[PDB]
Amino acid sequence: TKQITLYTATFSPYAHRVRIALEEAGAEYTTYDVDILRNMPDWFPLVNPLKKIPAMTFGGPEVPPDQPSPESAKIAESLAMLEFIADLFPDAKLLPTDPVLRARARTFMALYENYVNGQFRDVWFLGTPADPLLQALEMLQGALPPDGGFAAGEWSIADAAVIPFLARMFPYLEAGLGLYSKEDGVKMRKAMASERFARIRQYVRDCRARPSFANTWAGDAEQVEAAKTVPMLRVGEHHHH
Amino acid sequence: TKQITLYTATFSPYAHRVRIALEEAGAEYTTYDVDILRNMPDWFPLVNPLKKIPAMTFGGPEVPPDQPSPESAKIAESLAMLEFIADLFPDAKLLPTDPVLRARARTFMALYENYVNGQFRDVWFLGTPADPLLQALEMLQGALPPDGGFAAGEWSIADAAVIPFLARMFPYLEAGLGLYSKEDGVKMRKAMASERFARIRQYVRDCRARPSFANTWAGDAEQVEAAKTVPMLRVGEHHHH
Ligand SMILES: O=C(c1ccccc1)c1ccc(O)c(O)c1O
Ligand SMILES: O=C(c1ccccc1)c1ccc(O)c(O)c1O
Ligand SMILES: [Ca+2]
Repeated sequence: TKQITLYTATFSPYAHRVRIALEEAGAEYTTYDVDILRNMPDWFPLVNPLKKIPAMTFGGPEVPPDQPSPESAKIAESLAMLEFIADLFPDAKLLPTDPVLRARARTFMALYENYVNGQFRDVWFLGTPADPLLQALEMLQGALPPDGGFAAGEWSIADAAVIPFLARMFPYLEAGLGLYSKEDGVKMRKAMASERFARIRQYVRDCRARPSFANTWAGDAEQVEAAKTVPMLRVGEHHHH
Repeated sequence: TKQITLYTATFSPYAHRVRIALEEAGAEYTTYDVDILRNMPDWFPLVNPLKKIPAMTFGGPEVPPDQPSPESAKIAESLAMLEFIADLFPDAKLLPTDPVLRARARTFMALYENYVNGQFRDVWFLGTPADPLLQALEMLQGALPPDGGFAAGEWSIADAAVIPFLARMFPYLEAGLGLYSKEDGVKMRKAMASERFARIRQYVRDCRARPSFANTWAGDAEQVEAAKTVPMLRVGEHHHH
């Protein structure tokens, strides 16, 4: 029953992870937007000393979000939050019960975090070459069950971990968002439409189809607009190699 | 009844993380060293096609390590492995039971993976400036309970995640091992001996005192020797500004 507050921002795929898990848990919770990149509020370091989004407070007295309680637990780091939601809500089966299937879920999150997320970040925010990101996405795709399903078979927090970023990639490419070259945008677009990535396309579609996504997504159009506010997304700038 | 094989390498802190958890778990297991950085066996991509240490097999018929079975579960990524071992040995209490303390464990691992490991890498492999690593260590020291204890109070896999790296840092610094200058090496040794870092020195002592560390650590001088065999550590080489 203890309260849950998630501090969030529409553009943020990390915050999006946790909204999805909270929907899949059926949790009662409060979200509060934080302009973390343009105008961080002065109280925000009390909920997260690291000054990143998402931030979560857990239990303590019901306060307004801009009036955080010292008595609430402050949880940082979106993957830690997903595991926490799974622990709080075992009835929701947000992880398998079998230890091998659970390791499948954990390995998928690790593969994404360690080899994929850094490429999305560099390609989009630094304009680094696209080929290593497509390699890493082919690798991640190879970890999926071949005949359909989610990362560990049944949906789990592994899929909440990963869909926010894969679901952003297609519309951002179509909107031309990112500091990569024209040449790599075409390459990525043709690639993500090619037979080689059909499996990851089916996985995006399957995850997007769940209420947890539809209820945490502003719409492709609106998410593009939100991304367009990110300072690092310096419009009119591209890098070439 | 299910067999565990860990493919290992003495120099590897990621392999070392999983050895420590297995010792804490009371597990029955086999380790098999792989010269991954210099002469990888060709069967190796059969247990981990990412070609990385550690690798793990679980179950299947008991075969010699160098003849893996296509029937064993192949588990990759050391943090996935730590969670797997905690799932396999719940009577060993490798994580807390309380959800908030579990979240402490998960957050500390994410902080190290997300903000510290990349800095060690930068400083030791590219000899970049030492100061952002010291800040990130102070951040991580800040997450520990100030008056004593491990990351989550009781010992947990979060400690297995982190001590392989911290425990290596001190002897490598004594050895000049790494691409950083003498000057940054001095600054780092002085810093890690100053009162600023008393708490993280305590944590390393407390982790190193447990048998799980003793039984998985070849000795300070031996671990240094193994580290010299790592090409990217480029022994006798140093960068200056
Ligand atoms: O928004 C994105 C993003 C998401 C999908 C594709 C490209 C970029 C993003 C990706 C990594 C990050 O580390 C990060 O902070 C970010 O905002
Ligand atoms: O071995 C080390 C290392 C250990 C202690 C201090 C400095 C570096 C290490 C650190 C990051 C890595 O990504 C990695 O592969 C590594 O081997
Ligand atoms: Ca496969």
